[PDB]
Amino acid sequence: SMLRLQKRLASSVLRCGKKKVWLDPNETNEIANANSRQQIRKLIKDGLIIRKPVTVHSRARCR
Amino acid sequence: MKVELCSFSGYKIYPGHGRRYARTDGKVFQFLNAKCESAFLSKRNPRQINWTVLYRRKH
Amino acid sequence: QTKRRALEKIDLKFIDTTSKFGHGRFQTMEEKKAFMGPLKKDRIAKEEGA
Amino acid sequence: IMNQEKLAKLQAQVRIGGKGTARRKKKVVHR
Amino acid sequence: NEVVTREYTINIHKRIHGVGFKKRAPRALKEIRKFAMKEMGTPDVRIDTRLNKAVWAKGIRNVPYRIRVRLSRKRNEDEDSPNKLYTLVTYVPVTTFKNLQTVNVDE
RNA sequence: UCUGGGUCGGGGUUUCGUACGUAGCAGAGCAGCUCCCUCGCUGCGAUCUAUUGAAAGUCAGCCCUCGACACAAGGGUUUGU
RNA sequence: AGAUCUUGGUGGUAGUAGCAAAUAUUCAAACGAGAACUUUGAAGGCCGAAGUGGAGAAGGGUUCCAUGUGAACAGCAGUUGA
Ligand SMILES: [Mg+2]
Ligand SMILES: [Mg+2]
Ligand SMILES: [Mg+2]
Ligand SMILES: [Mg+2]
Ligand SMILES: [Mg+2]
Ligand SMILES: [Mg+2]
Ligand SMILES: [Mg+2]
Ligand SMILES: [Mg+2]
Ligand SMILES: [Mg+2]
Ligand SMILES: [Mg+2]
Repeated sequence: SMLRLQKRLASSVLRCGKKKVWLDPNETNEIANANSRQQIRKLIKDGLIIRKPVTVHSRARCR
Repeated sequence: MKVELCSFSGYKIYPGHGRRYARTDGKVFQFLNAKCESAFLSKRNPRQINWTVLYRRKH
Repeated sequence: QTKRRALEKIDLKFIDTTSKFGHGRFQTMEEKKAFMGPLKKDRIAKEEGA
Repeated sequence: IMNQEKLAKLQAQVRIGGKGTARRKKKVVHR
Repeated sequence: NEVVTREYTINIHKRIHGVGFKKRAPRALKEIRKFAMKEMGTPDVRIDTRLNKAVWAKGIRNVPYRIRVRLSRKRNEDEDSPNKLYTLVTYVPVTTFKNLQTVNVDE
C-alpha cells in the first residue's frame, strides 16, 4: 500500500539518498512487510531493492 | 504591362510589389521584399547567397 | 451617376495572380517552372515511373 | 537452462528503465 | 471484428498549435487520448508508458510534430467495469513519415 | 444521395536557406610512415565543393485530392389550433 | 423603536469577491467504496554547495517513531498529515 517507511529505511541501509533507492514495483506487497532494517537488509541481498547508479555527469566535454 | 524590374536578387518584380531605394549618391535599386532589401542593406554579397540569381549563374 | 469619377470606362491591362499565401512572385505555374527549371521532386518523379 | 520461451520473457524483467539505466541483476526468492 | 488493432499516425503539431509552452506536452497526451476515443469509440484508453516517454522525449514545449501510434481495442473481461473494451495505444518508432497510411495490422 | 464528413497520405502554394551520410590530388597546416616513393601515402583539421533551390515546416482559421482507413439513419428533452 | 445603546441570534450583499509572488508537470500500476492531490516505477523539470542539502544555538514541548481512524481540522481533495 504505502512504502514511505521502507524507502526511508532502505536509504539508511544502502547509505545513499532516497533518490537512489529502487523499490520493485512488482513486489510492492513483499516490500511492505519489511518493517525493520534487518528485513530490509535481506530484501537488498535478494534483489527486491536496488541502489540505482549515480546520474552521469561526464567530464569528457571539459577534457 | 509597365516596365518590368529586377531585384537585388535578380528576381522579376511585378508592378505593385516590393519597394524602391534611391540613395543619396544617385543610384536607384528595387527590391522584391524586405528579405532581399535587408540583405542588400547589410551589404551582403548576392554571389554568396545560394537562392540568389547571381549565385546560380556564378556556380 | 453623373460625375466623371463614375461613367468612366475601365480598360484593364494586368491582373495580379501571384500567391497571396505569402510573398508570391510568380503569376502562373508555367512561369514558375520556366524560371526554376526541373527540381528534385520532379527528377525522382521522372525517374521512378520513367 | 535457457530456451526461447525463457529468453523472450527474461528480456522484460532485466529492463527496469529506458535507455541509459542499469539493468536488473537478480530477483531471488528465499524463505 | 471488435478485438481489432490498427496503426495510425497523428499530426500532433496540428492538434497542439496554439498551446502555451508549459502546457504543450500535457495537451499532446490529452489530444492523443481524445484521438483514440474517436477512432476506436471507447472511453477507456490506456496510454503505454513508452508512448508517454516519446511524447516527453524533447521536453515540455518542443513536442514532436508527428507520432506513430498503434491502437489496440482489447477486451476488458477482467473486472466489473462499465466499459467492456479498452484501447491500449502504443508507440511505433519510425524514421520517415512519408507515404505512411493508416494500415490494419494482423496479430 | 446521384453518399457524406473526418484522420492520414499525396499534389500545390509558401517560409527559411542548401540537411545527414558519402566522395574530393579542396583546405592554413601539423603529427607519423621512405627497400619504398624519383614524387609519395597514413592520421587530426574549422571550413569549401558536388550530391542539393536541398533538408525541414506548412491550417491547427491556406488550396486541391478521391489514394488508404475506419466511421457515420444514432442519443436525450420537449412542443397542439 | 431609537441612545454610532448592551448582549445574543439572523438576513440581503452572495454561491458573489475571491482560493493569481517565487518556470511544471505526465504515463502506468497498487491499496482503496471512492485517486488531479496517497504509495511505487518510468519520464520531463526545479533548488544548483552564499541550496528547496546535511547539522546545531535560542524558542517550541512530545510536534519524534510505529499501528489504527476518517467525525472535526489541514480555506479543493485526500486512502495523506506536524
Ligand atoms: Mg497574404
Ligand atoms: Mg499536408
Ligand atoms: Mg428593541
Ligand atoms: Mg445601533
Ligand atoms: Mg468567482
Ligand atoms: Mg485566482
Ligand atoms: Mg538548474
Ligand atoms: Mg539545512
Ligand atoms: Mg511523523
Ligand atoms: Mg479541506
